[PDB]
Amino acid sequence: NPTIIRARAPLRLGLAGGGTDVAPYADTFGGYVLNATIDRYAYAVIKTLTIPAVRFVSTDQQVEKHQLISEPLELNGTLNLHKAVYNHMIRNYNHGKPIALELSTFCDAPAGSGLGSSSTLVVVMIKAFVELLNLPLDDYAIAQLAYRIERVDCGLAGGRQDQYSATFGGFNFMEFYAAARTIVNPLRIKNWVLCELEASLVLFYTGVSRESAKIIQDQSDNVVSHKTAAIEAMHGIKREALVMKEALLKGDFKAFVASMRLGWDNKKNSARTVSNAHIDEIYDAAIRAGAQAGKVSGAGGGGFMLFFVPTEKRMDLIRTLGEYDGQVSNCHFTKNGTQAWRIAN
Amino acid sequence: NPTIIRARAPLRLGLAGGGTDVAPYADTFGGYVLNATIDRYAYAVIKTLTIPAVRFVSTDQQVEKHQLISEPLELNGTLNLHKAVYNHMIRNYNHGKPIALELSTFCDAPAGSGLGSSSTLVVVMIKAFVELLNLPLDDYAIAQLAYRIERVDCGLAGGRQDQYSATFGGFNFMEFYAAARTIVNPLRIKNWVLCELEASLVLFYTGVSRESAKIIQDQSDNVVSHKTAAIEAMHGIKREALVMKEALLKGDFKAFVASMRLGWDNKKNSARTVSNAHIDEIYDAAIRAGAQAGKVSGAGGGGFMLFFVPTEKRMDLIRTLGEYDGQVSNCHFTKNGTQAWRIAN
Ligand SMILES: [Cl-]
Ligand SMILES: [Cl-]
Ligand SMILES: [Cl-]
Ligand SMILES: [Cl-]
Ligand SMILES: [Cl-]
Ligand SMILES: [Cl-]
Ligand SMILES: [Cl-]
Ligand SMILES: [Cl-]
Ligand SMILES: [Cl-]
Ligand SMILES: [Cl-]
Repeated sequence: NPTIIRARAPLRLGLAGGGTDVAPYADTFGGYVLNATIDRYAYAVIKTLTIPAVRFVSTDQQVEKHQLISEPLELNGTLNLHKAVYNHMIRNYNHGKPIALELSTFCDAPAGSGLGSSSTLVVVMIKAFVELLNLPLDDYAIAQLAYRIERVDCGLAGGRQDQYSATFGGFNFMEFYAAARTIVNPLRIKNWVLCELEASLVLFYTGVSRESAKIIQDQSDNVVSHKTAAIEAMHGIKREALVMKEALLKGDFKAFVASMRLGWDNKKNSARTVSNAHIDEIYDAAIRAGAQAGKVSGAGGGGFMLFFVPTEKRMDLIRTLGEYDGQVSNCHFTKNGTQAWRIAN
Repeated sequence: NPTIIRARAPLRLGLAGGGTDVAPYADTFGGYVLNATIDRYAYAVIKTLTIPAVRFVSTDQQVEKHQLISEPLELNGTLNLHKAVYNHMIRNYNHGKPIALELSTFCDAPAGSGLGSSSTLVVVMIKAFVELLNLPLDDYAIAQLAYRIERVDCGLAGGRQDQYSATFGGFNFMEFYAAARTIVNPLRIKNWVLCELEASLVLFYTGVSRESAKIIQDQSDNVVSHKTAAIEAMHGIKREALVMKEALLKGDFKAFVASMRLGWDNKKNSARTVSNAHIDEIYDAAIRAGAQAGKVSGAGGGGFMLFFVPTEKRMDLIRTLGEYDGQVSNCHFTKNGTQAWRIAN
């Protein structure tokens, strides 16, 4: 009888520091990122098959089907991450002997939403295989493996923060250093601070961003080509991540919003397409309505925005965002990282 | 220096049984309701004032301001629930001596959303006063007090389930009997069942319902005027609440969806405006896309719908709902009931 396994991993809001985790900056100066997992998930499912075949199904419902062969699967550009995860697991834990299965993914947010879905989907595929094969991989190992698969095996350029949020869960302050060295600091935030933060945050989905790869490229170029003003903006991103971390540990909401404002200026000045006329218009309207600070969650150029608003202006801000193109939602944080369960066998 | 208190209480999805908690049915036959709190909240805030005044602010930003007087506040039709909570608390715990404060509310969903916000807002106002005055009210007492304030003091007709979800939190099966007797059964659902359910539910907000008071009136009339077929539909609502409860405890998803389907037919047959052409169109399209069952969350006539969809059809259902008028979201349950925190003093 077939085995059915599912895994999920929470998506994440980038609170501060994003951009300092791009390869040249982190390797040169050290990066800081403060992020927190929310109540939206990426999912993977493994179904063992009774036919000699392997099948891959994606979130946007692309589908590939291959015969069971004893060579690694080619990374031909269709579903490369699915195939690279499968390839690593067969080679390293099944002695190169293929397994007949279907590996499928789905997600509560599309790519370019700014919630780290791309890397979270790699994590959850890994977790589904950890459960299938009973592997002793710890959280650092899962996060590092996800990074290797996406950035090396599949050669996709990007950041370092999303693998860690997806694996560990909760509020984390991450330190990124040269030679793939990362330190995760789980933040033990007081219950009243978490409730006050949730009561003060409004999310707004502005549509899919098509700028992430560009922004990351520009930020990497700032360091390589010595663009002094742009590197200094990045230095500001880094400083304010620490300021925001300490404000949360101290329950200091005045310092939290001051740091988000400074951080948002810095982020916009680090790469040309982080914001635009359309985002700035939403941002200006939110401030007019009573929001104190805000930012694009991910790399920039669209996707989710978050706003900090005092509770007496919250409904006014919700009403105002109603006039603009996008979807309003509340913000609820999750403490758990990636997890798996079984349905058959 | 002023004291600032906030409280929140989670909103709820009606899974089964709704309608059997209307006064004539529950009092005559006994009602059953299965519900579960989600990641959306109603909030109340108390701010002590340094001027001799009392101020009330609502979710839709109505505002009333009164001089500090030693008579109960009149329930003139503007912000009656706010005033009735304040009145009860001053009379019963402050010896009839007024307190200078501002009592404000806000909510993650508007009235008529089908998530129990009206009664949840009464609960959260009560909780804010429990925290202000350090009252020893237990959960049964908070739920009963909320019911009395809304239904008796303020004479607003309605159900019995929302007070209990808002106060207790989590998944509960409630038994409603004559003489205001209610038994709350917290369901201790297995972790894999909760994850599988979340992975299988899609929410869809269709807009504000204006039918709730009408549906509840019609359901109450079915019993009083002996409308045999309509009472029998209500008997079916009740039966299937129990079937669904037991399916969750057993992790039996086949029985869960079969019961939701039967329950939805029953609910539509119990009152004429529970569904309509527009809801049926969304429902039919969801089924076409691969959903197995679904229902309006609250009394009916609009508000939130929920769909059960096998994971392999989830993205297809999300895409399809995209074609219709309303907002798609995931479903994440919360285990905690109402809670409070302090900001100043
Ligand atoms: Cl960031
Ligand atoms: Cl995918
Ligand atoms: Cl994303
Ligand atoms: Cl992202
Ligand atoms: Cl970010
Ligand atoms: Cl119901
Ligand atoms: Cl209100
Ligand atoms: Cl509601
Ligand atoms: Cl409701
Ligand atoms: Cl209901």
